[PDB]
Amino acid sequence: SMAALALWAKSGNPFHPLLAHMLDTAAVALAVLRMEPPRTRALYAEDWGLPEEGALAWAAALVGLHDLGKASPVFQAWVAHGVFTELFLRRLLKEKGLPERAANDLAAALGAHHGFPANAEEKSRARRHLRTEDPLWKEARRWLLEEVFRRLGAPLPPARPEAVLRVMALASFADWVASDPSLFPYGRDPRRGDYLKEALRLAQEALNRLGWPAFAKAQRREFGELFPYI
Repeated sequence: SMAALALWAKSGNPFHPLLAHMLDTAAVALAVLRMEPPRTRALYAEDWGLPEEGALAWAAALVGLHDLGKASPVFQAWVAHGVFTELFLRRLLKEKGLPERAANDLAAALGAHHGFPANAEEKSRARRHLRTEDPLWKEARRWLLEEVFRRLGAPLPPARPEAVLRVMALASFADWVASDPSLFPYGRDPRRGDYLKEALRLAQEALNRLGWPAFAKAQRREFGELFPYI
């Protein structure tokens, strides 16, 4: 069963499914895009040729896939998991209908080196692992991507470098926030219909806390969007 394999994959702790971490990451992305200035949100709408509401859902779902590279036996019970995320997304984003060049760039945006593509030696090592894994893993990773896109209600766009870099920086920040169990406690069940509403509430609380005077001390401006400088 590919669904069981997909749900069994863990992130960061045996009691925290990878899917829970991916949905938490998407929830932080969506919450912080809603708080960005109107100029920033209009940039996303223009980047992707979507009404603003669809553009933010698209971007949030993409960012949720940052740790999709963990959906491999290599990371469950050396090359960084982000190299796997990049290889998986090059294929998976094209199957969803994105044109080759946009898929390849977004795959690197969500990879191991903050938007710069994995090198030949990293990819050779990863592909060595991929050749000997159980084939069900390839199916499980497609299942996980479909679950996030479906949960977020993400539409496909009908990609300029700044658009890709905007997703890169957003994914770096959202994955960081969602990775802190003090903000996003382990043990929530992502099979539940109420999971995303609860993850959005936790995201709003976390963004509020990270902004408090003893944490945030200035702002980081990157590619026309803003984050707290911690």
